[PDB]
Amino acid sequence: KFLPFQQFGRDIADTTDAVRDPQTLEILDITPCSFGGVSVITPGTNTSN
Amino acid sequence: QCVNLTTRTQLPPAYTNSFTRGVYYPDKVFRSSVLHSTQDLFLPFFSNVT
Ligand SMILES: *[C@@H]1O[C@H](CO)[C@@H](O)[C@H](O)[C@H]1NC(C)=O
Ligand SMILES: *[C@@H]1O[C@H](CO)[C@@H](O)[C@H](O)[C@H]1NC(C)=O
Repeated sequence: KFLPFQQFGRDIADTTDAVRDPQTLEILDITPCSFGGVSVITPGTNTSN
Repeated sequence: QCVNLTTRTQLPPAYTNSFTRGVYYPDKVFRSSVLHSTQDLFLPFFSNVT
């Protein structure tokens, strides 16, 4: 924590290194979830399945 | 019920300048190095206060 009347950590636009407002307050890091897309590599139906 | 309180010598008013006084914290939200625009009431950057 840094100062009492303001504790919600956030640095650029969306990181928001806090949660909302706990009684113990204080801020550690951010890891809600982070995963991306998928693609399929094929050689050709008439070549293989 | 009247009280007689007269002043024989009155000190003339003076002008007091101020640079960066009068900018409060309307919201309790912390801002870890972010630039935000405010729309509230503040004292001017350069002025004379009574
Ligand atoms: C309960 O509140 C106190 C604050 O006095 C602090 O220990 C913490 O924020 C809360 N949780 C526990 C387990 O004490
Ligand atoms: C697939 O390959 C075979 C032999 O190379 C060819 O005869 C055929 O026209 C190709 N295409 C399809 C849709 O089978």
